[PDB]
Amino acid sequence: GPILEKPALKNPTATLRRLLGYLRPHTFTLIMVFVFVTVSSILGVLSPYLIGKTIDVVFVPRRFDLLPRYMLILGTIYALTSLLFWLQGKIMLTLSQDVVFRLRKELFEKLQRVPVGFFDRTPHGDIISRVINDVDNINNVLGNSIIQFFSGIVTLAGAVIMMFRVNVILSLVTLSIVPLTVLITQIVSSQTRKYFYENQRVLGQLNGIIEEDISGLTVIKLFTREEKEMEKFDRVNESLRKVGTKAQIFSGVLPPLMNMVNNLGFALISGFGGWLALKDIITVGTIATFIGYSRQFTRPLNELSNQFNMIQMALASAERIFEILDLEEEKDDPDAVELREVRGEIEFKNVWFSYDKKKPVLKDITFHIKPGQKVALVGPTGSGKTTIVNLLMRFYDVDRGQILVDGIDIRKIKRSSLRSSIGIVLQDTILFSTTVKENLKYGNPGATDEEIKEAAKLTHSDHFIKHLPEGYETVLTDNGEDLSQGQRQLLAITRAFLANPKILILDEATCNVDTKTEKSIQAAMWKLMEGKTSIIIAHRLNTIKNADLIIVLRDGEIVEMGKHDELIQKRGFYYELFTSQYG
Amino acid sequence: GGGSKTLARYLKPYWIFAVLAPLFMVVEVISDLSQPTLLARIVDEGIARGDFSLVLKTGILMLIVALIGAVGGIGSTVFASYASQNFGADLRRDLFRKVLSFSISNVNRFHTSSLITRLTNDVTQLQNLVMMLLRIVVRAPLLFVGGIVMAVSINVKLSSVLIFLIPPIVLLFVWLTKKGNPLFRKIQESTDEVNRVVRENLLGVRVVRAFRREEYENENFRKANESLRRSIISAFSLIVFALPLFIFIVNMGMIAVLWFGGVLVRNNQMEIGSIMAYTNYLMQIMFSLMMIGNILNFIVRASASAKRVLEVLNEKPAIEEADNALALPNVEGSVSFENVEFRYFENTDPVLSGVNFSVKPGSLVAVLGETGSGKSTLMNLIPRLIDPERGRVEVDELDVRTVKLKDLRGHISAVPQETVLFSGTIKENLKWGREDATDDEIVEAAKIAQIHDFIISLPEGYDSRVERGGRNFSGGQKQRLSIARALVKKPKVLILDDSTCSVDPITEKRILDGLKRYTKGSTTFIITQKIPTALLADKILVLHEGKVAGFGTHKELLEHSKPYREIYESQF
Repeated sequence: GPILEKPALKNPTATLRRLLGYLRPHTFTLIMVFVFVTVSSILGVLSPYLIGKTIDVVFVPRRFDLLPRYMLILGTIYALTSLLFWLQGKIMLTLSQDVVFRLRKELFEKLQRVPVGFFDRTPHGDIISRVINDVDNINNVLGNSIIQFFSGIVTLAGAVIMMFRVNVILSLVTLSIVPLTVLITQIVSSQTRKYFYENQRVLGQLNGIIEEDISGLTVIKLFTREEKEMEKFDRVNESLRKVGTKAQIFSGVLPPLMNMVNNLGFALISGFGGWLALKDIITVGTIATFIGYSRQFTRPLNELSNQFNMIQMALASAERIFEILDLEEEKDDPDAVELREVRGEIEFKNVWFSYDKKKPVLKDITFHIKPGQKVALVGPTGSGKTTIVNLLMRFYDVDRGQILVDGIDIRKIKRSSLRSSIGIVLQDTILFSTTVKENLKYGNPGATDEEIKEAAKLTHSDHFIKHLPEGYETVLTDNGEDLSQGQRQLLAITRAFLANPKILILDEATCNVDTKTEKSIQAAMWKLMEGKTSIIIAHRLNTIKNADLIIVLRDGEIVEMGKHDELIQKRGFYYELFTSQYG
Repeated sequence: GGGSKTLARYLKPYWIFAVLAPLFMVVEVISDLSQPTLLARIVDEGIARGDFSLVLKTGILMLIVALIGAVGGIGSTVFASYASQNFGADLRRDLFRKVLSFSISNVNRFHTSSLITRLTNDVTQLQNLVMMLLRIVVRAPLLFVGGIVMAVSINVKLSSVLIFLIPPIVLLFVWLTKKGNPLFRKIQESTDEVNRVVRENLLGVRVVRAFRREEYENENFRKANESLRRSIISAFSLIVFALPLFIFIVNMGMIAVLWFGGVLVRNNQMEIGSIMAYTNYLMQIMFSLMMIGNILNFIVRASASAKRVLEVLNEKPAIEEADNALALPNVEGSVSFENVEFRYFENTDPVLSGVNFSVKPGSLVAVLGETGSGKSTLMNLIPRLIDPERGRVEVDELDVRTVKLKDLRGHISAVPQETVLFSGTIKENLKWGREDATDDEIVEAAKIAQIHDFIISLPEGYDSRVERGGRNFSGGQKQRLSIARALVKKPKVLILDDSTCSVDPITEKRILDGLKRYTKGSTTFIITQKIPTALLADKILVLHEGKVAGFGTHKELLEHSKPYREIYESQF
């Protein structure tokens, strides 16, 4: 509705020019239009002038032979007017719908390139919401409010130029509503915005109480809170009741007030005009023409103010969008090497990592994993074993220290090669709204529809896949909502198989998993891990026993390291972390 | 069958406001329809007759009419605002008071997302529809019809032209509507797909980036983006055509008023000024008609909301307390299930079936099972949140159905796996069990729950600020904050769901240890799928596929209960 505050544009002219570059390849087509609006706007201010003549010429001196000469002049001007409106709109449609097609491409690509940090820091909704609105604001102004503004400038000056060269006295009588219109509109537009917000406050509070109470309804009854919740609602509703009224009056008094200006105009043009015809100073046709300009000084003036603000808000939305297009992207340094076929050894040398750079997350983490070795990562919430994953795929970079796979530092390996030799299954697995086959194929593009079946067989997933309504071609709508969590985990495992990595990071949940699938997924973990280095964030007893190393973690520090029997025999933080679990 | 509840009840106490509105509107329409007539008379009786008095007097008279229509229009906006607002409050309050009495059976019927959108969006949609009816559903049809009557009264013969301007437009409107409506849907379809693509590339950035397949999503986004460019360039090419066509006809009928009006002045039937007037009334009919066009398009949608809002008021509460129900001063805490058969939706398979067990006051039973074994139905059955199809649920060998709910439920605390906190301070949230609870009482239970340390590491500690739904805290912090809030209640039955598993840092075991110390004189169920979680418990109820598999200790169960061996084999 009402705008909150004028946009804080960091040098608009700079962003204006850059914006003025997106519509450079269609300049000729843009200049063609800008003269259509012109002649359509002029032809607009003409018609009330011609009807003045037709009255002065054909009607008053009865010369109705001259009639069809005039009614052919108008009748064609009309037809052209609606011929330009069509073109100066249909042309603008494809042109403006083309500009924002590009920005969608460009934005979405930056999404693919920008650090995983920008995603991790801000909620997903708030970014789509603000981007998609800042794009619509660009589209709307471009394919409407620009030409709607410009047009009304012509039409305004046009209808004024003409108005004065016919008669000045009357011109000063009718333009004496432009002081009224602007005085009214602004008074009324203060109160509206004030109350619009005052209301938007109380009301958003109300929907808070509403959305939150419906979500945790279960919890409201369990505690008997009904009367108390009711009273909390009630107090906010009687509040809303009083403001919503003030907000509603003041936002709907302009049309009736604008009509009042539209009729006061029509009465000075009839009262002075008709008293200027008695003095033989103007003609009746002349009166009819100014009636044709009376309503050209109210809403058209209002459409002018609002379209300006809409442009202004679009310039700011540009500046936001431009900045997203200026974000740095991930680049593989020119020296970056392709991964030589190694069984994959990993080594961290005194690594320190902080997300916010103020609250340290990892401290001096040092170790070395040799090929074919299964390693276990144990520790509480904030242990820092969940942060390891992102540093081995180099989604984030190490503040101090260095990581390296097979000797070579990760920050000097190709991000493309790196992530191919390293596969990954997470607790929060991700599937796609495509068919089943498409999901499993995703890891390996050039996969056959036999390897998919064959590799689905080994990992126990092929069974339930063939029991799904559409079989292997079952669309997983809403990302597998109609699937058992075990089964989803099973599928996510099978697709990491086809990507045939030489290093595998794992993280298998156990919580909404039925025991039956549980036997299946742990068997599949097995077949996935053989012939592969496997660092594991384990939640199972059957993997921390048969592990080849166990790095116990705490406060982002390495408290212990060794095998099962040893770390129990040391009776340290592992022991507590073990015996107060499986004891 | 359905319900006889009707939104007209809510506008009824404000009927004074609802008639003053359209009446103050007819004042405006008349005031608006008088202006062109007084122009013909200005010329056809005053310019063309040399009376300055006439022109002066009917010049003044026009001002006085123009100001009246404002008092009219403003007045009709002040009143229809009072009416539409009051109405909205009242319908919204009744709606909320309905969702407060709903049960789990009800909040499953409408989905919970929908329930909200009705209680918010729809209440405002209807609130608009009322405002609309009371002012421009009176304005637009009077200006239309009134304009025609004036036209005809000016000169019956020229009116014939109305039968050649009015049907082409009404055809234009219907044709657009029947042909535009499926294409704007086709826009929403393609918008959705763009949203979908962009979302999944944010939700799953870490997968597609890892699988070196970003370009497949660029290919996947192009299909969305092109499907959107086409669905819009089409549906908006109609609009961009209809409007200018509409203006032409409106303009082409102007021609028919000057042409045909040129012959009526000749053949001495029609004054010159009455042609001027006639043109104005021609306009006031043609744009008014267009307003009526826009109005209907609003009605059909606003219509849908009135259906959904009516549903929520015609829904009946699935859990009713008997008129002569027993009060429960205290509760010992025995908990028994005779032949309970339970099912959430009347289409699926029984989540429970012939479930039998009994628990003595103060027991610490572990309700072990995998997901789907109906273990988690306990939470919803013991406090009467759902009634079972067959079987009784009993608390203190009383049937649950037979006792006052505020009594029964005030003695049970549940700690569901999905938890919800409410906008205020933490100390306000925790006192949800008892308002008269003292700081020490609150801290006692916060400590057992393993959260007093974290809360106290906050700038304002207990008086720290909780944001809506508990969005500011972590899941595990919500989990324990919910446990601490359960424990302030002094429940006689206490139901915790150790499922899902989130979260544990070892501090889980610390909680169950501290529970023993205060469940002293209180029954406690603990729904888990973890064996070690079931070993602290004095006894283990095992559920498998809705039937009880075994009710006893680890060793007994290790023998018979084939489900329990199988589970035990999965974990160890």
